[PDB]
Amino acid sequence: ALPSIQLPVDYNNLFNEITDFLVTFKQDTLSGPKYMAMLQKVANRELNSVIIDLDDILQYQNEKFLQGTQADDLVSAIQQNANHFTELFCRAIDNNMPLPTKEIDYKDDVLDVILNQRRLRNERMLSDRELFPPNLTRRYFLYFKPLSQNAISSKPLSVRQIKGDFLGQLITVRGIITRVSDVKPAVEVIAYTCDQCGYEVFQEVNSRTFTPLSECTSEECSQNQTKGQLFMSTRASKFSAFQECKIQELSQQVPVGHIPRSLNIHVNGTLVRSLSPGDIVDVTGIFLPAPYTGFKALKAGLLTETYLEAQFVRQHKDVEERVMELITSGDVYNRLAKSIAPEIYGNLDVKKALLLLLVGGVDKRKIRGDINVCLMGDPGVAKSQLLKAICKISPRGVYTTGKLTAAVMKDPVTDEMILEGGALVLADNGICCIDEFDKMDESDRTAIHEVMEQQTISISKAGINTTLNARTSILAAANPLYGRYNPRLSPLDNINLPAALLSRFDILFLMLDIPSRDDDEKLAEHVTYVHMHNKQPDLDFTPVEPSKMREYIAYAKTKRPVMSEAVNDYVVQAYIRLRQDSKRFSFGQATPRTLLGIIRLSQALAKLRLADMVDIDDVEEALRLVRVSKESLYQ
Amino acid sequence: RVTLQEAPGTVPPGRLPRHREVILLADLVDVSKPGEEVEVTGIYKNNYDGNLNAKNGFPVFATIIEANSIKRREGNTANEGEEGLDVFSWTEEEERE
Amino acid sequence: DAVFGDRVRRFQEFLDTFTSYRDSVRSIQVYNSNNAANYNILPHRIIISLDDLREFDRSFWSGILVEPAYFIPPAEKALTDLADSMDDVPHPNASAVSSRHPWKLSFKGSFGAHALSPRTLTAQHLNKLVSVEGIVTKTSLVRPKLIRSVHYAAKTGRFHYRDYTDATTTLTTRIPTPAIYPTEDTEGNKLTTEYGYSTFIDHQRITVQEMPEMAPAGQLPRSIDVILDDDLVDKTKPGDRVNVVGVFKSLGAGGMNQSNSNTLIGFKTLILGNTVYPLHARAARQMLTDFDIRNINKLSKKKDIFDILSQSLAPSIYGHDHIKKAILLMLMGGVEKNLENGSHLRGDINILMVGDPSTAKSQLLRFVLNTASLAIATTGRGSSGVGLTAAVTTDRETGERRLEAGAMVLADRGVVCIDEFDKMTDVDRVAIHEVMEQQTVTIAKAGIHTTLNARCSVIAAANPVFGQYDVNRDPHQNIALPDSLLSRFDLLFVVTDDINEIRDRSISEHVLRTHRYLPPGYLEGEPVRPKLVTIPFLRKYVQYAKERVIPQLTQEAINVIVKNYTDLRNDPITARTLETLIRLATAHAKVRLSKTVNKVDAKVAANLLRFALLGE
Amino acid sequence: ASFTCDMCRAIVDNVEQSFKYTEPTFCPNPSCENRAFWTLNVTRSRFLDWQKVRIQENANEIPTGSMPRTLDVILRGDSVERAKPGDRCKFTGVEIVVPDVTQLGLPGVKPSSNSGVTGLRSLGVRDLTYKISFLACHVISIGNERDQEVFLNSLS
DNA sequence: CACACACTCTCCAATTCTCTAA
DNA sequence: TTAGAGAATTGGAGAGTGTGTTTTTTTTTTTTTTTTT
Ligand SMILES: Nc1ncnc2c1ncn2[C@@H]1O[C@H](COP(=O)(O)OP(=O)(O)NP(=O)(O)O)[C@@H](O)[C@H]1O
Ligand SMILES: [Mg+2]
Ligand SMILES: [Zn+2]
Ligand SMILES: [Zn+2]
Repeated sequence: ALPSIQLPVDYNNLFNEITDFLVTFKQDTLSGPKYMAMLQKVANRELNSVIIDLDDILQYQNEKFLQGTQADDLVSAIQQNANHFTELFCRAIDNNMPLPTKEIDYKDDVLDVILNQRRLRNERMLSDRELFPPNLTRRYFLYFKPLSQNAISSKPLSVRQIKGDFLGQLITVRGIITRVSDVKPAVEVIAYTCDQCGYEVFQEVNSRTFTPLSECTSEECSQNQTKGQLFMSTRASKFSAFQECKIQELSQQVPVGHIPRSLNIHVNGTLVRSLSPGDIVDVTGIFLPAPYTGFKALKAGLLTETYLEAQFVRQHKDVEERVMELITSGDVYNRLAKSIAPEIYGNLDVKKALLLLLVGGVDKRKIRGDINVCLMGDPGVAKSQLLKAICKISPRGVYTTGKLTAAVMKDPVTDEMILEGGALVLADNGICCIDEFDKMDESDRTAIHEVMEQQTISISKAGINTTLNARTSILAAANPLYGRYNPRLSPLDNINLPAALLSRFDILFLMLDIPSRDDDEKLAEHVTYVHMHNKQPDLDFTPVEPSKMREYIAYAKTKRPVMSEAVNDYVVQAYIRLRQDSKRFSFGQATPRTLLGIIRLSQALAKLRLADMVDIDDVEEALRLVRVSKESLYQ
Repeated sequence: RVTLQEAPGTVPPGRLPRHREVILLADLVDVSKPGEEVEVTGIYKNNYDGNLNAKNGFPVFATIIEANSIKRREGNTANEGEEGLDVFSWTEEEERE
Repeated sequence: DAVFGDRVRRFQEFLDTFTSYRDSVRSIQVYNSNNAANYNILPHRIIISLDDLREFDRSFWSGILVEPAYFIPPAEKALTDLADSMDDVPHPNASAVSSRHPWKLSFKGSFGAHALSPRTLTAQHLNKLVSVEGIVTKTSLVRPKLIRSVHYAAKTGRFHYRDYTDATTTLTTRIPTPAIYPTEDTEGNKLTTEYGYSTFIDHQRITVQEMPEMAPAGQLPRSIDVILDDDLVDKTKPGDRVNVVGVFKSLGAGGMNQSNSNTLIGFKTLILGNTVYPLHARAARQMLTDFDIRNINKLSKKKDIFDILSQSLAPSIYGHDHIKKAILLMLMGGVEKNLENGSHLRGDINILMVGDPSTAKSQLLRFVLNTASLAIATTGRGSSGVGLTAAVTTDRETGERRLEAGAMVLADRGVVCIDEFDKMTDVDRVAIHEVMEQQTVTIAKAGIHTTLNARCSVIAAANPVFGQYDVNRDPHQNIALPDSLLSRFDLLFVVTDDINEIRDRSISEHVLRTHRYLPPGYLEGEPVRPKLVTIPFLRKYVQYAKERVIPQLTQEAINVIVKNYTDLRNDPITARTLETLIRLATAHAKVRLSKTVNKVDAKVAANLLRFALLGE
Repeated sequence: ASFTCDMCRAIVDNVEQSFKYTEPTFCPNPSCENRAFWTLNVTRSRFLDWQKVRIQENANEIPTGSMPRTLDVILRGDSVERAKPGDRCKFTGVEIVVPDVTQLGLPGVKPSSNSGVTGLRSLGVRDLTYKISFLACHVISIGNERDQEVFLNSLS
């Protein structure tokens, strides 16, 4: 029924060690007491959570052992049963917290009034010719931060390594955050007002559910045998921010033939919204059973479900000068292009085109400034790795296979609807990298058109009559039917994209896996090195770092260059000849889309050289990307 | 029990067929096969049940035909000369004929 | 009280006599004291020989087998009281002192009539210690089960405790404790629950199914549910062939409760598992002796080995030496490179045999399926794209959304044998691309969003679209598949049954010798119930060549590989085909038991690929 | 409704019915301590005819082509079957509130599972919640008798 | 199982009714 | 006629008894019909 046992712990000792630690401890070895100074920030309301570094308590115990006084192994208590010590540290803090030194503007808070009226009522009663639960007045959240390696809270666990033997302990868990709740208020202390006796009473909640009070029990209500009625008041309740998250083990950790298991993480208080889905993270936390309550507790039996209370969070992963440190090296255009995907060797004009997606043309009023590029031709050319490199390099980039539109989605996961924003809405004011572009449904394919023509997508279901703004540059790639491209034939013959779509790109670029003894040796020597030496081979130039490349581009974009008179004079002198030669064999004719294209391309080159406007030494290169693309369609 | 539905040649087109629960007791069980046009004589009855009163929100009673005989609507049916529960039965004065 | 306390001293005298059990207890205790306290941890479990116990006291041994709920408890108490006499440690921690962590028994050998399977296990076996043999399915998720709660009585300083009882925790029946914590003391003090001083044990439920090979005519496989706990948890995964020892036991009221009116339903029945032994022979790996190692090493020196070992694959199948060579290299698969920037390179050789009917395509898939350490059979019509990848389910123990593994996930680090591969539906073939490219499957259904490992080598068989290979038509006319999927295979062998008087005589004599086989010890007409190696040795050779050798690619082989790649490409060959040459060369270097890929390995890789391309 | 007391065999009659089925709270015989255990007399009790018809806002009226909003209309007596699906009708009658009767403690049924109103003897701790419905007294549609002896009397 | 709600049973004392003397 | 003591009936405390509660519901295969393939 209820026997009792001699455990080698005494919480009266350890409460004395904890209060003795808090008042005494200073990290003066960094050359007043650390936690006293911290508590002053709490008392002045400049701070809302107290982080206790377990690595400090070692230095406390080390100093006390060096003084020859045997501190009572406190870290080995609070790793081994962390939950109870959240109560002891809050008691030790409250007993020691200093009076405020800055003005609070006290009477803006409700509890300062309620508890004062409760104080005065007790004096005016008790003249006669705890006071309330302390959790109600704790304006701060306590968290432990675990040991760094210098011990079980140090070693990060995969989710399957967390056996039932770990329950109650402080642990560290490694994984991806797979999903996250919206933040909701949990109650901690519920305040009620009695209608008749005019007296406040508090219920404290420590479970997934609770039962409300309804009938008054204040001294002056029960003494007057008045059946007072209690009503809940949210204004005087204490809530905490609660957010539930799910963590999954990493693909490296799963043993051969198993499935990636998961834990529920509960994050409470100031630590909330520190987790985002797809983070790889180490969460340290207190591992616990969530006990079923009410009828389910009987039938569920001894089989407790479980969760982790978050305590601290470790993510796994000068600007204004660094752009000059690029510029003052010179030849920025060719070096930035050669620095797109440096692992792919050759194909320079493609890299020199793709760079102009990142930078883009200019919008006007509306008229599109965004640039559309379609890569084309043989498989094994690594177009997917190049699209992937642009997805990592580009600001606001999104990779998405055909293997896409926004739509109403009814009961995803929780039993509620959402208007889901497709990849073309994820790519707002950025690059949409659509790989396997021809493996697409007509309902998505014809929704590419409205992103071109209207800079938007439209919805027409469940009464949702909405348009979503969706300005984005499209990078596309496609692969040929019959396994290899036929040089006897057009792109229109090898690929199912119609000219009414295919001719909407500012650049279409045919790139091919052409066999040739030297070119095949140059490729095969690179591949056979990467099987001997696990890092990339010697580039024989130094590339721009992607972070410094992004930092350049964000600054280069906003300069929005304007026309100079010789540009508009010159561009017609090319365009007319391009029309005249298109008069004279596929579909590659000089549409006005190609005039607009040369404009947007020349704008993207003008941005890269950082000026208010630029001379036609620029424009002549934009014409070369187009001219080389057409010669690449023929060969 | 037999769920009995309206005959699709009497159901007005584009409007739903109605049904009733029919109950067959001793010696009437196994008399009709799913998909026959059947003619029932019986007692139309009703009883309380809470599921109606719950979902419909009014004091409304379910209804049941306790069957007392069954006939199968074979022959030409627009015919007064063909009495009885079985139009292909003969009498002794008919077998002799 | 009385008989329990005697059976305790009766088992204590066994542990004193067979001193190897004290030595095993000592070995566990010092190893845990080293790795936990002085510096990955061993369970408090001892496997006793049931044959030592038979010879010490036949009346205790027959008690353990026929009345285990009365003889295993005092035997585990005797073993626990032994380990506490041996245990010494200065200043033990509160969780150790509070642990409720006694010693558990496990058993070896000689079960006799108590050796069973899911079909022969019968109500006459209830409450007996049984060994059951089967294939694992439906492993449920691990949950911690509460077995002791510790409480602290503030205003007194006493730690209280409560123990908990459930019909799957104990061998004997006890009044079931209701899973509710003490909130208030006997005196009326408030109680706080001490997690970490409290005790929980891991718990898992597994379904063990009859091996389909043993199922009687026209009957489908039976199954039993087995309960596993503490350190037996996750010692199994679905598709494991296994032998489980445990007490077969009944549960519940079985409709004897006036809450039910049916009177035809029966009691629930389970095995409480005491031990688990994995198998793979039709024993999950071969343990290798110093003699096995001597033979494997000495045999690897003979220049003919690539012929000796590949001819010892499927010796009943005549011809196809070049396909059987490719199968040997698929079994001794190449090395995987986990390169940075996500650049993971596959080690796994994929083989497609497309060809005329009756050429041993299916009888070489059924050979791979037998000789490989992990192999999963599938067929094109029998496979859904769901059952290849992973299927959504509810775990009936916990009421929760879960994935079951499909054939491509169960085959992780093994082989998938896909027969009838061209009969797969287009929607099911989508699932094969992901595994062959990315060695993984991606799930996005039911509010499960995940990536599963599927690091398996596909061997597949097909026929051309016209039932025999039409030599007057192109490969892309003859072969039904997208050329994208055909590029994910390393070796696309095309095979024909072509008439030739000497070959037809040669294969005809060979199958007539093959049908004349008489298995040793059978009678004439009784119904069944210069160098080659035996298949159990070939299985050891393959296992050694995967656990001991990881060849490094070397300049001698590079000078050959790029010479032969550039020759092939300058007169379907693509960038992927260079990586096939490196896989075949890395695989052959393992057959030679060598740490470096030499010029010989690169030449054999190029000849074997050139055979598959040109039909040399 | 009309009921007979199983305890004393008395009869109660003219028992008006709200949205829930309702037996008498007290026996009419002053010898009888009964407050329950009633049986219906199906001969003496009287039944209206009733029909629910579900109607929606007209497909030409919906202001922007949004979702069509619906209403439950109740027809009684002669007004039943006077409409048909896909038809266009004008109904006149009262707008009514219908209680969610399972929460109102209906004889022999479980409550179901937005916030209602509470604090009533018949609810105890439960909430009562409300649908809007219409109770139509008159119905008109806005959307072969081949004998001259009927047709020439049918015309004016 | 066990813990709230729904509902009946029973006892006890609180209030009002009724009679008597101040 | 007021006012105070003794007798009867009603209110409601509170003890006792009895009932219901977990809860899900997509997913994956197999089929049979329309039509848009
Ligand atoms: N080379 C051979 N040597 C010995 N037996 C052979 C040989 N080729 C085929 N057989 C036998 O022929 C039968 C059919 O072999 P099987 O593997 O089922 O044919 P398959 O090539 O897969 N033909 P199919 O199923 O029609 O596509 C089996 O009994 C084989 O053992
Ligand atoms: Mg076959
Ligand atoms: Zn009150
Ligand atoms: Zn009565």
